[PDB]
Amino acid sequence: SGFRKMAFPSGKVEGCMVQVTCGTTTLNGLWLDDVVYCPRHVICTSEDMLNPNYEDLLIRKSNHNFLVQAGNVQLRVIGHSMQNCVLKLKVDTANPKTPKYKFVRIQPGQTFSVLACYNGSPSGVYQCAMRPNFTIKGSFLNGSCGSVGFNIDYDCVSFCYMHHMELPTGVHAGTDLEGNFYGPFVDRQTAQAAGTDTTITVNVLAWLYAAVINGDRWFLNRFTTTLNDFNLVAMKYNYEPLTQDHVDILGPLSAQTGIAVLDMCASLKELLQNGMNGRTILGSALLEDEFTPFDVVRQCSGVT
Amino acid sequence: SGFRKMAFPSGKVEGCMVQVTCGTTTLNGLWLDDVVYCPRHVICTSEDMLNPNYEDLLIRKSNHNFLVQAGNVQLRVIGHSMQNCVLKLKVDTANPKTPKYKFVRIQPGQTFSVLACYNGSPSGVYQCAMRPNFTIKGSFLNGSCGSVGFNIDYDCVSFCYMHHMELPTGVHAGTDLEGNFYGPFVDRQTAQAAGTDTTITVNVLAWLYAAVINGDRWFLNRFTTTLNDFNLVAMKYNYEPLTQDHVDILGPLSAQTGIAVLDMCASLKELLQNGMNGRTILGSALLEDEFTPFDVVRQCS
Ligand SMILES: O=C1CS[C@@H](c2ccccc2F)N1
Ligand SMILES: O=C1CS[C@@H](c2ccccc2F)N1
Ligand SMILES: [Cl-]
Ligand code: NA
Ligand code: NA
Repeated sequence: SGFRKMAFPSGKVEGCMVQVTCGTTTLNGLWLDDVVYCPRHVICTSEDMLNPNYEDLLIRKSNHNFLVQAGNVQLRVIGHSMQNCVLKLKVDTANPKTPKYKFVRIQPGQTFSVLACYNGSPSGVYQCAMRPNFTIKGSFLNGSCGSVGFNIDYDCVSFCYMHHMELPTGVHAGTDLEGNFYGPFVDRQTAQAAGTDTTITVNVLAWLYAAVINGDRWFLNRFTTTLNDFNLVAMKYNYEPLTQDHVDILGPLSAQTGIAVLDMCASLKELLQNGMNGRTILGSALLEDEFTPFDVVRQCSGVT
Repeated sequence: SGFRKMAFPSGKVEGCMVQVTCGTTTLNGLWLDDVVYCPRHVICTSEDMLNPNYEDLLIRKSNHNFLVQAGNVQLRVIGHSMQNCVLKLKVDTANPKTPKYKFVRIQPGQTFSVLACYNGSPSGVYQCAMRPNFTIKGSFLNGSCGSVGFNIDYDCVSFCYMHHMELPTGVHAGTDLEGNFYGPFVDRQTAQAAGTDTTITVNVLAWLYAAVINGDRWFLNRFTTTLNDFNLVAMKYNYEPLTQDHVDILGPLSAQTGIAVLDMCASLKELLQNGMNGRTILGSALLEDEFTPFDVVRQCS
């Protein structure tokens, strides 16, 4: 029993974390086989933040301008290239700790673990979701750029996020490991800002199913809803639309608990209307939207 | 910026988890140098759950009765002994991944990371506090016994918890690595319940400081109070008394924000008396008490 925001064990990622220095700037890189991946803005100086020309900054660098430190050992950079907004530094040594891994670009609503690091040394691990506005609500201080987000379903680490910057409202923006940003952000110091955020409806539903599985039914009601009427109400609370795809994804949790998806949608409608009247659900006084259907099934028992 | 419930990186502990089987029971063990540590209740059968005699059950076991699997490799058990409620299984091979470590016993209100495991395989990590009632609000399924809790202070892992059981309210109870239970619990199937819990006051205050550091300031006010007056409020709302030690510990945060601890205590007093009035703090509608002052400082600095 119990339900917690659970990260994946971080060891497989820890052994890949390195420190990358260019000029005065130090941040983190991800050392996989013989390549170190890091944000390309490591090559920017003070006068470059506003309108950097990365091709022009990079062509002026040689391999020995990049200092890569793995623990106490220097790695020798023998090549470099730029892919979208990540730098890829070829090094002379393949990482002996390289896990089974792949790169996956995720959709809004997906969760992942973040391994926060500073100077190439891991600091802490926590769980995040990709918000519908393509930002994440992370915990990052200066020097954390190049920290990565990942899942580890089975033995394969799927890297999905690399941290690049903090937006004015205190949320965070970054790229997949191919250097494409999530959302419309750019690695430039311009005025840019997150779209209004919305609640990840399919995740709230999944967490309500988790509360039923752990034995809590007080928020159910005798009603149902059509899909369209649910969405008409949900968007008046800045909830993301719920699609048939999402209704299908919730099928297994529905079968386990005996509560049809649209019946759970009727309970969410009532919660949004009534609030919680001093009660809690899985220990929270707010509706939680950073557990996916997949996360609930992994964390919860198979018996309600 | 940002504030998240954050666990220690678990890699140094992942390399110590093994599977331990004894008869029809398999749970997790902790493999450090040439000893595997696991709950002693791994040696009970069904007849033995109600009133085990552990020392007598131990005498009947031979070394070969313990199947220890480090991943895909068997470890050979060459000795076995008991210390309090933990079984110590001497193995033939020292763990090549043994980190620098200590066994430490934590105080209620202190936090630690839990590496939840199943069949010796790490499966998730999350952050927990030792509650004043000596339970922890974990997330454990069947097969998680032997999962451990830990802090890392430099390179050194401080192992503080081993998971033994779930209570009927769905919270959890375990021992330190020397086998002493946290709380008045026994490793036997008997009538056991969590006692009434209290809120960890020093931690709520730390978390209020985290919120101010992160720009959430609406709950600050012009008022200050005294330890005596505040503690009268604390006990009314089932909060732990705040001691002068706690005020000292919060010293750093109070200087960084220019908000004296008793200054904060007036804010917390008002929150307890009047509620939040529809607002949140660091994204929470209730007052969080599983962040220590150290926790806030380490993450906010
Ligand atoms: O808003 C932002 C975009 S990325 C980051 C950045 C951009 C250019 C140069 C340096 C640097 F740190 N901050
Ligand atoms: O309530 C409890 C105490 S520990 C646990 C237990 C008791 C006896 C034998 C095995 C075993 F796992 N469940
Ligand atoms: Cl996805
Ligand atoms: Na193992
Ligand atoms: Na005040």
